[PDB]
Amino acid sequence: HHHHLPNITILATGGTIAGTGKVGVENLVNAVPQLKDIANVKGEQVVNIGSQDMNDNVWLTLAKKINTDCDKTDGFVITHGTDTMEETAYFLDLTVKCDKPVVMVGAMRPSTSMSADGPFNLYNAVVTAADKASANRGVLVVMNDTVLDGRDVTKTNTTDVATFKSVNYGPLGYIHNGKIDYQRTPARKHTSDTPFDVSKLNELPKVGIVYNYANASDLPAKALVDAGYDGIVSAGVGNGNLYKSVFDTLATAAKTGTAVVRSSRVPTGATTQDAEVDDAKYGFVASGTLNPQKARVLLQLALTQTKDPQQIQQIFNQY
Amino acid sequence: HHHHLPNITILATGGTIAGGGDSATKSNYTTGKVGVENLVNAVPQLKDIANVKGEQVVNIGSQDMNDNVWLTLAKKINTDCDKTDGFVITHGTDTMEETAYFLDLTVKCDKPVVMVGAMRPSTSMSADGPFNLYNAVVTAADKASANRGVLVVMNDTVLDGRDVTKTNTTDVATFKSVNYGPLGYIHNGKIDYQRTPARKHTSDTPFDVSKLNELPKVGIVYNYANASDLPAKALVDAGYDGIVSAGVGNGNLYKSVFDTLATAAKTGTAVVRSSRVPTGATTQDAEVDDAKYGFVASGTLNPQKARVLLQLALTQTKDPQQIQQIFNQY
Amino acid sequence: HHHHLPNITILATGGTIAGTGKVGVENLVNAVPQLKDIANVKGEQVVNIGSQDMNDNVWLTLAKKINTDCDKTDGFVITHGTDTMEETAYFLDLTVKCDKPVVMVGAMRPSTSMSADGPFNLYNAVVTAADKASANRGVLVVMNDTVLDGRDVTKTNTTDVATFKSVNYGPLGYIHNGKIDYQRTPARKHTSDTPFDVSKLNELPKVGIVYNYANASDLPAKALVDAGYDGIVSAGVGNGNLYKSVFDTLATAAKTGTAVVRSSRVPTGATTQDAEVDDAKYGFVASGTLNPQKARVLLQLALTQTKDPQQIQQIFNQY
Amino acid sequence: HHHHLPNITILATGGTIAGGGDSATKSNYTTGKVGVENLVNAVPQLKDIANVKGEQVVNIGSQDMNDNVWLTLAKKINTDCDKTDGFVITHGTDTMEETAYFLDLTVKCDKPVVMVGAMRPSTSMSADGPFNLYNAVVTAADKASANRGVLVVMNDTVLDGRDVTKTNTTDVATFKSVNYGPLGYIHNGKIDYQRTPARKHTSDTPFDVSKLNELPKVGIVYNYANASDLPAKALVDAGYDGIVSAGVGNGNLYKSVFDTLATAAKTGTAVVRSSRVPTGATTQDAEVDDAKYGFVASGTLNPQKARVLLQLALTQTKDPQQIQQIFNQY
Ligand SMILES: N[C@@H](CC(=O)O)C(=O)O
Ligand SMILES: N[C@@H](CC(=O)O)C(=O)O
Ligand SMILES: N[C@@H](CC(=O)O)C(=O)O
Ligand SMILES: N[C@@H](CC(=O)O)C(=O)O
Repeated sequence: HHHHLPNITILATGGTIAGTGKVGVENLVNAVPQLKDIANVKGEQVVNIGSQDMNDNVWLTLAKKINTDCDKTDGFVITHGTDTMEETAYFLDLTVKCDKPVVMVGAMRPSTSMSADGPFNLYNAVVTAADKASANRGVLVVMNDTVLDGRDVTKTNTTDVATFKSVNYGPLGYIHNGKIDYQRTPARKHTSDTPFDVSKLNELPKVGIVYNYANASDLPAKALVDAGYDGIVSAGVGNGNLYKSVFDTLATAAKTGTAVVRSSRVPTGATTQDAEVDDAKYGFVASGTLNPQKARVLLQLALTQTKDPQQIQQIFNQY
Repeated sequence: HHHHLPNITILATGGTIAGGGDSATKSNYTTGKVGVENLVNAVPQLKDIANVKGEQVVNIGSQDMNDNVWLTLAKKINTDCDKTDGFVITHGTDTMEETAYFLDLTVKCDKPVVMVGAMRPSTSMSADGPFNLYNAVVTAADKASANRGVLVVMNDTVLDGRDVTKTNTTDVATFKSVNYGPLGYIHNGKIDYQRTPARKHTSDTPFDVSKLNELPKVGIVYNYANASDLPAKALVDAGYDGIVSAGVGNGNLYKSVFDTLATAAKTGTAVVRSSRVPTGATTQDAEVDDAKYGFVASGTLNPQKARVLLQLALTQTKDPQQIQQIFNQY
Repeated sequence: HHHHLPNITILATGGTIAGTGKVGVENLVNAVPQLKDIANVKGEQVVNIGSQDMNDNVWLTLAKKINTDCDKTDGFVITHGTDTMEETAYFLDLTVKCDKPVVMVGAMRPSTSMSADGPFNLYNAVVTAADKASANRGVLVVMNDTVLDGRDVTKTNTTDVATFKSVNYGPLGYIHNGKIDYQRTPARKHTSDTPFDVSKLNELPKVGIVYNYANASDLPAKALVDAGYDGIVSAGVGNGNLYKSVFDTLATAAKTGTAVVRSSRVPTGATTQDAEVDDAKYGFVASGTLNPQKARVLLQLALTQTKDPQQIQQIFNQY
Repeated sequence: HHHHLPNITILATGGTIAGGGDSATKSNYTTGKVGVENLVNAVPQLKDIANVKGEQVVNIGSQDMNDNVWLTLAKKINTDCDKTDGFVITHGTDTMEETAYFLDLTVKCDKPVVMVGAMRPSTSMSADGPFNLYNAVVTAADKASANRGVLVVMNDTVLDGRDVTKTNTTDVATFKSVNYGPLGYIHNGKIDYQRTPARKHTSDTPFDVSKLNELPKVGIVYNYANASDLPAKALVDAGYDGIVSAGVGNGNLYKSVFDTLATAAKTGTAVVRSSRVPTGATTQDAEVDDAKYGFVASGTLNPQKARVLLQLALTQTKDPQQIQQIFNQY
């Protein structure tokens, strides 16, 4: 018998954890020599960008690489910027078909700063990826000693190391002394339980986001309609409500080939049916607890399958 | 000596507080439907605490709030300040945080101005509106409420108009001052105030809307992965005075949005970096060199709040350094 | 065919929802005539008390009554004071063997007050008890349009209608328009998956709680030891830490027949092993995310099975 | 003209900030082990911002904090006020909220007094202590910090000593002012203060500990279902000066605890109702008739904080009406 440690692959994309997006994956790994106590780590550099410039091409690269490399490794850690980690995490949650752990991690302070968070965050992300109990929970985010599901996780504060929270349904488990006590798992369908298959796609449907506020301009929504966008997500006020002129434009869009999802600029809670807006009349879809950027992720993937608003609403009710 | 109650004026604007549906249990309803009289008569205890007069200013959902209603309200409060002891504004919850900050910067009346709404319509089981209205009147009637700026009173809490925001789509407890906390809590019709806002408000600002017929055009663009530049270009093509960016993280911009706004700022469009992230400041001295591009950092002002201050800044100046000073003081 | 509504039993115990503990169950039910749209409701008055005077005898009555009456009804709602609802809920979570919904509800404002919360809270508690998806999730608390598990739920604010929160792991689902979208279920073992069986017990082991703070007196802990308590839970400072003189007394207690659990006065997070206290040396048990009052519930039930600290720690790791 | 840095004195008391373990990754450690010099030298940037002098007052876990250390610290700060520009107190996190409020009521020095600790030991990977100490020194050096009472600086946040509390057992972000919010946030070594505490602190209180050798004996009892009266009776039998009840909900007491404390209050023991509930006030005019029993309602003071004010109240008075007035003003 020989004691064996799991093989973990780090897929590096950039971020302040490498600051954004300057230091290579080898350098990050070598800065945390205690990783050798818990895993055999191999690093690959996918891209080296600020996540404020994350895009559809990188999402598709990452999903295809994890799906292709699933059988070569025991788990994955993705180093990423914090700004759009919540978007990438949910894209991968819906398109990764590997049910081995896939864990995303970043840092709110650069590697050079006093009390930098990145080293311990990376250690705990590898702990999570190495834990057999992490499998079959979907794509995870590990930040500030917490395991968060890719669907609900969001950046709640501009600078706090403790910014990442699952604001509607809470975390899956807490990490202490290199161990996780998992008390929850996401009930929405993820990974191999979704129909989304991006293995042959080179691009995704065009989906844009418009913001609502007092005296809102309809010019952004008209610009997306004039460009023939596939979908528009509204960052509505309150329970997904729309300023009158935005409502007029989106009502046109939904009857003229553009899928419309009502989400909310409000940071917690669902955008529901059965409140002030008759979604069925207008052909709109209610986003539930998906915030605008997350609702975009699912609307792009829905539009790979269907343009029918009723079928899109059912997708928004299952994933 | 005889006890006299304060005179409180209710300026009604609509909202779910004035909403109705056909069932106490079904969620479906129409906002901004019931008049101010019906609201007042649903709270018979109000006569214990004030002499209430109701005026219907408009009756709309606050999803359709607009600059004209803002100007009407500021001018009415500043005109009528000497006729009453305090004001309550019944309003929708969806943009209450915007109206409250606009009034906090433009009201010159030293008397309490309190905004209130309801997350459940007037027809619903356990409707929140009646007690919210009672507590708003308590707050407007309390002499300790004066000189604290425009207030929002929701769920037994007195919140400053600058920091207060709607945090949850459905919860009666939605309104929170997420960066600096509430000013006071209300129990049994009494307030223990432990805080007051330090940023300049009301008669300490230079903003005077008494003779304005309209406000500068300021739009908001969202940032996210693969963000389109088409919204930003549409506001620039229309000659907008200002654009507020709902940035990712600490006010960061997707590169194609950054490019459009950098070009606009060079032509004289005012550009404020705010954040889609619901708490925390958009700072200077992070990843964007504001001075180089002619941008302004919003600090703790979220995108819709930063729009309010940017519109008022543009009544005074187009210079980015002067607008940043405004964003550091109000 | 005939459309049939579920049979729901309301077991009334008191509370402000009946204000505390003055109005009878019939009166509460008749104040919400819309209950007839969703259930056939029958009410029984178990006791009529302020939950600040909740006690072991009422817990045992309730567990035996639900276990006995399980086959007569489709679901249970328990009307209760808010002050110790979190304790009763977790006791029932560990001792109820009915896997039909068991839902606890209260009110923060009395029935007579402006904008009283009780009516809609009771409506939503019956919605929850009538929903087939509520089964097999353990004992639930329904407050402020939210379904909360009995283990994690706690009262977070002295007066707020929104006081009840599952502060470590979040809620199970949100209620809108008489429907629940459940996204979570508790992983700790509950109800028919626990060994605790109170069917023949007339009393529970004596377990008391001591508080830690600067310059803490050891007199409370000595008083419980001198009375021969079966167990003591410490409301420790920080990560379950003990003031020196309290530590001295509890170290004695644990070697002299008294089970000692370290919990925390801190409102969120676990009291862990492997920090400053060598639990194994002293024979102490770490409470994890169980706050002092919840740790008391599980320590009483553990002491029905075992007095061995290692077996008590395993119970604290599974339930 | 030449730039001069402020003189800041670090009074070290121990804590996890001074803790050590034998591994950077294992959780096991010992508190209050490393001396103040080693802490200062772990933050080489401190010379950019202050002239730092360290004094080791004690080296203990704050789980073993006590009245003697409180009196030492208050007397030392009040004696040494003219020798320095500001103070930082390195301390354990577990009872930092208690020490901070005691100093907030007894320090008469008008200069900044800032408390700081660390949730991870000095030996741990990504230890929080170094940047926390840097930010504490920033806060103590900032002239805008003065006259705000005793402060706690943790996780880039400036918190008032009255409202601040430890909310989480393990998280670096644990310290929050859960009722009224923080005073300011720290970014790039700068603070934007937007709040100051209204309750009277420091030179505005009557509490003078300059000649005290000890403090009144005040104990804390917990309430829960089937609560034993044995803890309350043990403090009464020992002749305690005061007892604080960690009540259920809005300061309610299990009947047998209520009975013991009602009898004690009649003999002259001071009794404060607080709450085990982590946010919100323990109010008057709820289910307990305080006036009838001779009890005092703690308001937003949690049990350990209410103990601090009760000990100091008992240095001035034993009258329950005067103690309630103290609980309404400080
Ligand atoms: N802008 C950086 C921020 C971070 O990683 O903390 C990024 O998202 O790449
Ligand atoms: N849409 C409504 C929502 C509410 O008031 O709660 C409004 O803002 O007018
Ligand atoms: N003291 C009451 C409080 C409430 O129910 O809100 C009780 O627990 O019975
Ligand atoms: N027990 C330690 C915990 C810490 O400082 O974080 C102390 O309070 O001294």
